Amino acid sequence: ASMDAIKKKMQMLKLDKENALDRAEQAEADK
Amino acid sequence: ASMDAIKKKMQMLKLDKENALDRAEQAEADK
Amino acid sequence: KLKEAETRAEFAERSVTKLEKSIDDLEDELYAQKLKYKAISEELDHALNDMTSI
Amino acid sequence: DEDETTALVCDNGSGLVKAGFAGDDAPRAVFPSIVGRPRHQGVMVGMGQKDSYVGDEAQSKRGILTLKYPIEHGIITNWDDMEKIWHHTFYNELRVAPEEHPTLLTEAPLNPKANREKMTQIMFETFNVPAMYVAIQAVLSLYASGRTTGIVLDSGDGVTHNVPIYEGYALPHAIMRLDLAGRDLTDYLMKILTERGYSFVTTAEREIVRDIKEKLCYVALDFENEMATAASSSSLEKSYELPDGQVITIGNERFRCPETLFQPSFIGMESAGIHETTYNSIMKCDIDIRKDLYANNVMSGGTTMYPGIADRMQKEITALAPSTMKIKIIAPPERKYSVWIGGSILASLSTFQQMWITKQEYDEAGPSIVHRKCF
Amino acid sequence: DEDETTALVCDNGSGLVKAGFAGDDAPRAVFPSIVGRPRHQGVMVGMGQKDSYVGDEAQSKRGILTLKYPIEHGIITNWDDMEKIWHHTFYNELRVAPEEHPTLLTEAPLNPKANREKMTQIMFETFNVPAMYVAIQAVLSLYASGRTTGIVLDSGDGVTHNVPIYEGYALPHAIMRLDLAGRDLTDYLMKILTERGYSFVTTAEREIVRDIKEKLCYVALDFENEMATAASSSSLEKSYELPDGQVITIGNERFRCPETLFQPSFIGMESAGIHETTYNSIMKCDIDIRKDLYANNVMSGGTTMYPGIADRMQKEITALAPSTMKIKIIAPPERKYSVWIGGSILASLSTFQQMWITKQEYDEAGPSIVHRKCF
Amino acid sequence: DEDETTALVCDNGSGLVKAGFAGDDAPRAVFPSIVGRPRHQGVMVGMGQKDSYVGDEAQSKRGILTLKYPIEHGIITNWDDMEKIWHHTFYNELRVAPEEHPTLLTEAPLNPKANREKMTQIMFETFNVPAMYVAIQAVLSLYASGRTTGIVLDSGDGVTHNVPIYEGYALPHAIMRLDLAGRDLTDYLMKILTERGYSFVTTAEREIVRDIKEKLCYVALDFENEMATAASSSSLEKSYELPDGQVITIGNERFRCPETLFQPSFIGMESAGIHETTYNSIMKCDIDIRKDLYANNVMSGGTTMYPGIADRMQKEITALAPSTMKIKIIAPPERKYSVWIGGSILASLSTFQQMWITKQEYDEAGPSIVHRKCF
Ligand SMILES: Nc1ncnc2c1ncn2[C@@H]1O[C@H](COP(=O)(O)OP(=O)(O)O)[C@@H](O)[C@H]1O
Ligand SMILES: Nc1ncnc2c1ncn2[C@@H]1O[C@H](COP(=O)(O)OP(=O)(O)O)[C@@H](O)[C@H]1O
Ligand SMILES: Nc1ncnc2c1ncn2[C@@H]1O[C@H](COP(=O)(O)OP(=O)(O)O)[C@@H](O)[C@H]1O
Repeated sequence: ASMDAIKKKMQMLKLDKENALDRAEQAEADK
Repeated sequence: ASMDAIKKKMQMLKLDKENALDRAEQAEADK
Repeated sequence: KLKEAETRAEFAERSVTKLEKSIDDLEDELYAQKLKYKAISEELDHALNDMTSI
Repeated sequence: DEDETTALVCDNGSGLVKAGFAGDDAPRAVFPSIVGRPRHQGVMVGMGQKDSYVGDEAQSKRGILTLKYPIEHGIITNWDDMEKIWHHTFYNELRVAPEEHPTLLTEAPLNPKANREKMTQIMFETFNVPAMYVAIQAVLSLYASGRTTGIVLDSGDGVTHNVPIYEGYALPHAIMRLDLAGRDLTDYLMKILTERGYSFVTTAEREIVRDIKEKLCYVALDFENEMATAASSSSLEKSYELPDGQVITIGNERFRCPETLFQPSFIGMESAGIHETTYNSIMKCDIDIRKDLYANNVMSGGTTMYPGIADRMQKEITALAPSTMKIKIIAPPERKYSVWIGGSILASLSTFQQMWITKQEYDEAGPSIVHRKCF
Repeated sequence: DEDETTALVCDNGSGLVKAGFAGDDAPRAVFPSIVGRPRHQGVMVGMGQKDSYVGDEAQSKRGILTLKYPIEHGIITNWDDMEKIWHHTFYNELRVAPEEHPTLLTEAPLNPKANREKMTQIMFETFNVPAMYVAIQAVLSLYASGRTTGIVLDSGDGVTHNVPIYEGYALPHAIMRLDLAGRDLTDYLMKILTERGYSFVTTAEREIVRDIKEKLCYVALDFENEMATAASSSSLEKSYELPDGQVITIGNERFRCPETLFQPSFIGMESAGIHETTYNSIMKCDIDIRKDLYANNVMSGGTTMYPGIADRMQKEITALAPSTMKIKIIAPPERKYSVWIGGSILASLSTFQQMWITKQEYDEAGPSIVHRKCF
Repeated sequence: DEDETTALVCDNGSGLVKAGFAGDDAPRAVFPSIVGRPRHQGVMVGMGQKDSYVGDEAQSKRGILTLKYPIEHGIITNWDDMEKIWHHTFYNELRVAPEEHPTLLTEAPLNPKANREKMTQIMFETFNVPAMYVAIQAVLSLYASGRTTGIVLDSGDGVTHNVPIYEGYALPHAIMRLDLAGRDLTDYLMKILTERGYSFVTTAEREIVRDIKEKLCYVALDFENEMATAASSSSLEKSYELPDGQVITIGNERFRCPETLFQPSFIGMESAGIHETTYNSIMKCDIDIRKDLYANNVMSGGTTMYPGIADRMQKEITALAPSTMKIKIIAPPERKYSVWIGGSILASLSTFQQMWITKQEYDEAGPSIVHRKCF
């Protein structure tokens, strides 16, 4: 089994952290 | 028997998300 | 003695034919074991080597 | 075998043929756009033997066949071989007949009009499809990824399209159609593997190289550093097992091939690479558009599946792009097959059921009708 | 015996002629390819005595005859003697007149064209056969063996051609003709038996050595190991009884004769052997053909009778052959008779009844017609 | 024996070697690329007898030697045997020591890296050459012809490389490497001469057929009409004298051989021929390049000496080319010696003295240096 669990969890976490980070950055950057 | 790459980064990327999410809420509250 | 020797030669020829078939099947099974093993060990070495960031 | 007159959806490209029915989330079957023909004289009698083989048949019997792809960098020229591919796709795989289902096919926004007219003509005249609709690959790529705004980076086997779309509208002056594709990478890899002592020039050899590329290749985030180590040590080499038991060990060719996407000069192309075409397609758009397009560069098609490709393009675009603004690449797992999915999404929209060419309008006007009815 | 106008089938080499009626699994008559002639002055009268003897007649009265064969290294050099052999085989043994039956004759694809023209001409002009076809020996060997794909190593009396076929198609660029066959193996043995003190040079003597070879020799799985023992111990000698009651014992010479198949230098030939040609014919086949031919290398014709040859050949090919791939040699019971059997299979196919040269087309064009009509 | 420290020019191919001194207009030492070895057991003693023979020695004593070629399809496979060819060529025939003569070697543009570095290594470590250079045959062909632009068809014994150059610059994306060469044409002739009753397989026989091809074969401008008469009448036959006083008479095989250049399927090759590859080398270059390459189609190397080939090619490219456009072939009598001539021109060029790798740079970097310094 290739890491199927990871392929999707990877997409989930990269997207969720990137979105959360984009929110963190905007939340402050908006001033 | 986790591969270190997957265990260590899944937790770190999960944390970037959680930390960023909290930062977004915090910074948004400030801004 | 000949009929018995022919029985043995033909018995054995029929049996060796079956054994040869067992080898052909066995090797295909072997290849499946090796190929699936190879595919799994390698798909993981590569899946984990590329999928390192989570 | 379907219990409803669902549209059939198929992406008939220069590489693969993807097909399924509208409403699903994936093609049911995918196979190469190949029609093969014997290149040898027969000597045994009563052997059956076809004049031509299609799809997986063409590859299965390829030892004595020359294999041709009817679609040339996105356009259909050998419509007779494609009739065979469609018949196989529909009847021997999906087990559907276009006569009982409307059919959706797709092409790039700057694809020559001849492609849309010929696809329309054959599906109506040889398959008797009740209706047709030629879709835009860029439209389908963003439907599958979930965007109304973004850049379609469809970097597959045929051609890279590079089109900005904003709020569902085309921004056509900024399209950078580029003659750089997965098909060129296969031939380039055959040439650099020749440099290593393993010459590849024939169809069988080309299919072997396409398999090497699909299984061993990547681009990497930093090319020069990956190159320096791959060129210096066996630690970055990977072997490949050929159909005849030969083994080829591949080093920096593993990425030097794919790197052509960022450095097209490797194959003699006058281009700055896929990251610059993405960048310029955004830079030619208004500043109130650019803020949304830079944050939504969207991957579709093959080659987008290479390790380091989304990071490599995002890095280069970010380096070329202004600061403060965020630059991001969207590269979902539904890669290489996402345009098919977009076709399913379009085919099944209620807002799309008025977009069909019916087999009435078609015969009154002829196939040129697609040029006015689809978009 | 035959109750239908079936095709006649007849395989003709420098060794023996096999013949019978199409549809069977065996020839019904087998004769030596020999025409004998007396070399003495008669003194008694009213003794009968022929001008020439054919087949079994030639061997039965051989004590005072010189024996000659019509076929050399695959071709007919003496058409008159072939007519006598076929006349006897068809009319006296099989009790059939070809005038009422189509006839199938055989050759490998590189056989000089004169051979196919002579086979066609004799049957149409001296036998008045209503139809003719010349088939490929490799084609017939694969039918007999139950294959459409494989390499036929026809290690007969005259010439070995080693012809590769895939899906019933010729791969002619890869036919590696070899100037080594059973007739040369006999000559090697005559010279080595001379070293042992037994000179064999006249017709009766030449026939004895050929008979010794066929009954006493084997290849030897390991030549050097078999020789280390055979050269050291009398326990490996086999005793052959000569026609006059005297005996000859043969030791390592028992395997050094067939060893020429793996060592052609033994008879002055610039070749490594039958396993080398087996390997070269497959080596030059398409990379996507090789896997099916390596798993199906086929023994055909005689010399394959060596109970040492089955393992000797697979070991020698496996040693040169690619890894991962299954390497296998087919050594069917239809050996030494595979061409005739394949001939019956081809001749009796419904799909083959349109392949015949008729005795209309023949007379309008002449025997050169076989060159355009058969393959 | 030379009066200047001028670099040697040595065009070492899979066929022959043309060697001489830079600055002259012709090679001085011409040898086949052959190393011969005895295949027989000696009986007399005090007969001299070498372990190996080279060049002309290999051919002069060939009656009992097996002859091998150290170079195959453009590369050295046996560098020890090339050291033997080079030592003889340099010290006995050219009568020069490389120690004071840098020496230019030749290669094809997509030739494996291993060959260019191995040639460099032998000259620096075995011959102690003060400097080295490995040249592109296409460059040399254009210098000899007085051009900086054209398609070089280097159609020799090994590989046809089909390589375009414009204004002195390589256009590598358009190189069409083709696996069809003079060695295959020889093999094809051996097979069709077998069809005529004259099988050729051994070293003496292989050398004879190559000589037959060079002397008797041609292409002419129309294969089918030439075949229609050659196959019908003795009026198009030519006799060749074999070394023992016997002769062979050859008919349409005379043109069917070289026709493989236009019909590669004759040897089982998946190719449309040399004119298709010439065409693609022109066509795959930019539209403002194409006109100059059409007007400068350059014949170089072997096979360019088949009667009718320069015009046959101009006709065959014209047939594929757009109308109005002038397609022109450059085919001087200095055909095939043009690579040597260019080697002389380049090696002695003042503008190219800095292009030589010295035996300083060589040891610091190793033989792979040729890949970075020559072009
Ligand atoms: N493992 C892989 N990595 C990168 N690309 C791949 C891989 N597997 C398949 N592809 C490529 O996908 C391409 C198929 O073209 P495709 O993108 O599906 O057409 P389209 O542009 O309409 O979407 C081929 O060039 C193929 O080599
Ligand atoms: N036991 C054996 N040992 C050696 N050779 C054999 C044996 N049995 C058969 N052969 C050889 O079979 C040959 C004749 O049959 P065949 O090969 O079918 O002729 P062809 O195929 O060329 O038409 C003879 O050379 C004979 O010596
Ligand atoms: N008249 C001719 N007919 C056919 N082939 C020729 C003729 N002259 C030369 N050639 C072929 O030239 C080939 C030698 O290849 P070549 O181009 O000279 O390699 P290189 O450039 O390294 O010397 C041989 O196969 C030879 O038969």
